[PDB]
Amino acid sequence: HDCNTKCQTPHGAINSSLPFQNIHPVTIGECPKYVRSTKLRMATGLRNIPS
Amino acid sequence: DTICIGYHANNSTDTVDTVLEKNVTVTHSVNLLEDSHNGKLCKLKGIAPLQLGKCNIAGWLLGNPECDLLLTASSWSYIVETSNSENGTCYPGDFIDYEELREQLSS
Amino acid sequence: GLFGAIAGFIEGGWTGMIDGWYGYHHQNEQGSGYAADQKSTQNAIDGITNKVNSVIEKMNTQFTAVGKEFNNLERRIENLNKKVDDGFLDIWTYNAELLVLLENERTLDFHDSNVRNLYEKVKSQLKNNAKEIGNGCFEFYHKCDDACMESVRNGTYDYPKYSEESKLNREEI
Amino acid sequence: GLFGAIAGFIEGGWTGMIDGWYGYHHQNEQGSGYAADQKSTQNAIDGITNKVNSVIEKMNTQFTAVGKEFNNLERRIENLNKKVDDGFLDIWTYNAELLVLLENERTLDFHDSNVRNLYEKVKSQLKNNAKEIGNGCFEFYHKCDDACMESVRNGTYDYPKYSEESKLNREEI
Amino acid sequence: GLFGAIAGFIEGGWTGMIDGWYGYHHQNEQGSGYAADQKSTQNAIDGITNKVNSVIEKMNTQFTAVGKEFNNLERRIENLNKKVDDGFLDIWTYNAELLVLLENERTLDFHDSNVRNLYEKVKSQLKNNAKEIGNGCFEFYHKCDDACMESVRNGTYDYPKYSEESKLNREEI
Ligand SMILES: *[C@@H]1O[C@H](CO)[C@@H](O[C@@H]2O[C@H](CO)[C@@H](O)[C@H](O)[C@H]2NC(C)=O)[C@H](O)[C@H]1NC(C)=O
Ligand SMILES: *[C@@H]1O[C@H](CO)[C@@H](O[C@@H]2O[C@H](CO)[C@@H](O)[C@H](O)[C@H]2NC(C)=O)[C@H](O)[C@H]1NC(C)=O
Ligand SMILES: *[C@@H]1O[C@H](CO)[C@@H](O)[C@H](O)[C@H]1NC(C)=O
Repeated sequence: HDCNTKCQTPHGAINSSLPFQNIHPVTIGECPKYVRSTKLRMATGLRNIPS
Repeated sequence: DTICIGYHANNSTDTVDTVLEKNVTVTHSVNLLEDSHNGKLCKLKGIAPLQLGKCNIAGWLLGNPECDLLLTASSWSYIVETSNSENGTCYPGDFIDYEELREQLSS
Repeated sequence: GLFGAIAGFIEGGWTGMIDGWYGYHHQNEQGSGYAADQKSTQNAIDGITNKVNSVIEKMNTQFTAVGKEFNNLERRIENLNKKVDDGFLDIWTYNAELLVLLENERTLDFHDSNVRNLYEKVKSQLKNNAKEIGNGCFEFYHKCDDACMESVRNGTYDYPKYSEESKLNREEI
Repeated sequence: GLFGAIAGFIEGGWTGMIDGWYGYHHQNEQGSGYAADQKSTQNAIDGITNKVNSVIEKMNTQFTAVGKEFNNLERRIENLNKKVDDGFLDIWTYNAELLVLLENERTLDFHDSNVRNLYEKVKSQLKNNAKEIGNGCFEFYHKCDDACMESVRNGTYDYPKYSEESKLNREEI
Repeated sequence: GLFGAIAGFIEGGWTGMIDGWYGYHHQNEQGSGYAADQKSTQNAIDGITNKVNSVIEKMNTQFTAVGKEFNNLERRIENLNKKVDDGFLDIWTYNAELLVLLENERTLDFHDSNVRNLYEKVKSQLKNNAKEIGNGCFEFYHKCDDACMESVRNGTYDYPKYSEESKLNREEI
C-alpha cells in the first residue's frame, strides 16, 4: 500500500517501540527483537486486591 | 479515633506471571511484546519496495519476456518475491552463483 | 507477601484511594477519607520507571536480518545457518521470559516492602500515643484533628505534644 | 539469614517436627509436642513447586543435534561451526549455573522470610497476654491448654478472652 | 532501603567508624567512640567476597579468537560469520551489564538487611532496660560503663543484672 513504516515484515509492517515482537523473524528497518513468546507482561504496579 | 496505612487497588484485569505464582492480577503493568501489524507491505523512508510479482530475481535481471513491467524499475527500499515468483530462467540452465548474486543485490 | 504486609497483615486494597500506590486512611470526628503518601509513592514511581527503562535499554533494537538462500549442495552450511538462527532465538526467548518472571517477583516484593517501611515509620513516631489495632491501623490514645492528621503524613508528628494527654488516657485501661 | 530468623534469632531446626517446613512447639501441663503449620507450609510447598516447574519450562528439551563433517579445504567453515558449537555451549553452561546460584539464595531467603512472617503474625495476636522469651518463643501470662493451643495455630486466638487473666498476672512482675 | 534501615530510619553514615561496615556508637560518662561489629562485618566481608568470585568464575576467560577472511564469492558465509560474531557479542554484553545492574541492587539490599538484623538483635536484648530513642539508638534506663559497653557488642548483655535498676528508673516517667 501507499503506506509508511520504520519496520517491515513479510506479514506486514510494525509500528511500535516495544523491545520484543512475535510476528516474524524476518525484519527490515529498525524492529523489535523477534521471540517465540506469546505473552511478556511486566508488572509495574502491585498486586490488585479489591474484595 | 484512628489512622491506617494501606495500598492502592482498582478495576484492572492485568495478569502477570512470577516465579512463585501464576496469573497474578496487578494494579499496573506494561506489555513488552508487540504482536500487531499492518497487514501490508509499506514504504521504508518513503521509498517503495520493488514488487517482482510473478517474476523472480533471475527473470528481472535477465529480462525474461514476462517481466516487462519491471523494465522501468530503478530504485527500491527492499525487494519482494511472492509465492508466484516463477518466471525466471525461461531457457533451461544453471544460473551460476545465483545465491551470491542475490546476496549481492541485498545491499 | 515476602514482607508480610500485602496479602498479609494488611489484608486488602483501597479502591477508595486513587491518589497513589501507598496511603493512609483516617477517621477524625470531623470526617473520613484517603490521602496517598507523596514521598513513598513518588519514589516507587521513580524507581519502577527506572526499572522498566533499564531493562529496555539492555535491548538493542533488531536491525535488518533477512534469511539466506542456499543451493542443494550446501545443505551443511544451510544447516549451520539454521542452527545459528535457532540457537540465538532460543537464547533470546529464554532471556526475555525468564527475566520477566524473576523481575515480576522482585517488583511485587518492592511494593510490599515500601508499605512495611511506611507502617513502621509511623509506628516509630506514635508508640504509646496510640495502639496497634490490627491490619495496619493505629488507635489514638488522644483526640486528634484533620490538621493534626497532616502531621502524621508529614513525618513530623509531635510525640511530646500529646504524650501527656495520651498517658492519662492509656493508664485507664 | 537475610531475614534474621533462620540461623538467626531462631538458632536451630526441629528434627522432631516432621509434619512440614514451618511449625510451632508447645508445652502445656498436659504435655509437649510439634504441630506444623498448614497454611504457610502448603504455600511454600506450592510456590517452590511452581518455581522449579517454571525454571524447567524455560528449557525447551534438546532435539537431534549431530555434528557436521568437513573436508580439508573447509577449515574456515569447520572452525566457524566449532565457534558456534562452543559459543552456545558457553552460554548455556553459564545460564544454567548462574541461575542455580542466584536462585538458591532467593529460595533460602523465601523460607527465612515465611518463618519471620509466621512469628510476627503470632506476636501481633498475643501482645500483653505473653512475653518475648527469645528464639521465637512466647511465654503465656495465663494458663492455656491443648484445645487452646489450637486457637493459636488457628490464627483465631481470642485476645480478650484471656486479657483479664493475663493483666493481673503480668502486673505482679 | 528495601529494609528501611539505610537511608531510612538510620539516616546517615559514620565517617568516624573506620573499623568495618557495621558498628555501634556509644557515649558513657567515661567518654565517646566507635566500635565496629566483628561477627557481622566479617560475615558480610566473607559473603560479598564469595559473591564477586562466584560471578567471575562463571566467566571462562576468552582464548585466541581471530577473525576469518573470505573472498568475494563468499559473501553469504562472510555474513553468516558476522552474524555469529555479532550475535554472541550482543549476548555477552547483555549478560554482563544486566547481571551487574540486578546484582548491585541485591548487594545494597544485603547491607541494609545486615544492619536491620544487628539493630533488632540488640533490641531483643535490651527491651525495658532501654528505650527506642530514634535513628538506631537506645537509651539506657540504667547507668552503664565501657566494660559494660563490651557486653552489648558481645551479644551477652545480662538483662537481669540491670532489670532491677532500670525498673525503678523507668517507672519514674
Ligand atoms: C503509528 O500509528 C499511530 C496511530 O495509529 C501513531 O501514533 C500517533 O503519534 C503521533 C506523533 O507522536 C501523534 O501526532 C498522533 O496523534 C498519534 N495518533 C493517535 C491516533 O493518537 C504514529 O504516528 C504511527 N507511526 C508510524 C511510523 O506509522
Ligand atoms: C487468570 O485469572 C482470571 C481471573 O481471575 C481467570 O479468569 C477465568 O478464566 C476461566 C477459564 O478460562 C473462565 O472460564 C472464568 O470465567 C474466568 N474467571 C474470572 C473470575 O474472570 C483465569 O482462570 C486465569 N487464567 C489462567 C490461564 O489461569
Ligand atoms: C475502570 O476505570 C475507569 C476509570 O478510571 C472506568 O471508566 C472503566 O469503565 C473501569 N472499568 C471497569 C471494568 O470497572
